[PDB]
Amino acid sequence: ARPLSELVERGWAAALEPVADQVAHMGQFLRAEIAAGRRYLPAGSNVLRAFTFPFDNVRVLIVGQDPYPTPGHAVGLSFSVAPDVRPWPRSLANIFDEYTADLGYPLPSNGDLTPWAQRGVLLLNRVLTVRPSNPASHRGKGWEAVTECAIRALAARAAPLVAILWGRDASTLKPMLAAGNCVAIESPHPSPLSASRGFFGSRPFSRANELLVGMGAEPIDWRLP
Ligand SMILES: O=c1[nH]cc(F)c(=O)[nH]1
Ligand SMILES: [Cl-]
Repeated sequence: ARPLSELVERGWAAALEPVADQVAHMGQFLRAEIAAGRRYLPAGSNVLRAFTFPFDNVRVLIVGQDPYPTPGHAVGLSFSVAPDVRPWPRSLANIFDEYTADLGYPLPSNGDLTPWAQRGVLLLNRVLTVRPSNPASHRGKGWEAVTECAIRALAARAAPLVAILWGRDASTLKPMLAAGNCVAIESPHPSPLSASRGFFGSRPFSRANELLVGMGAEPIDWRLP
């Protein structure tokens, strides 16, 4: 029970100012969900976690759909799990197969993507909560304006940005991001169902670095332990 500035990093609090009202609304929605006896993921204190790393250092945004639907998996950073979670969700296993294929680094030891978030990657979902076992259950309930505002804010900075958009809902952001300082990469989602359609082979990590370097920005260090 805090205002924006307390929920997110200082730069993000400034960026998300237009949606402070909407964030408060979403808190009221989630309260109502609990009152009704429906659950949501991730934990309340993690819902805005992706915005707890500096808005200024963001260079890449990875965007997915909505949080993992299995309790114990979603932690407020898209695609990430806690470092003691295994087996990994299949989407993450597929992401890590593409990581090794693209970059040649060893398979990660765990599924925690916190290093990426600490290095300038925004790990966003288009929708920031979900009911358990019910993927896409909070689509259309008010998060989209919040995540739109985030993206537009990033795209408005006088800095290079690369977006990696995984799946259909993320793909909706592409036109928003398209001024000349912003470059979006789009592919099918890494989940098993969709990955065969073009996630594998997409080389998003090396491509995003080629793009950053070509715009004069530092590349991302993608290495995971
Ligand atoms: O954070 C997420 N986990 C799983 C997904 F499939 C997705 O889109 N985002
Ligand atoms: Cl529920």
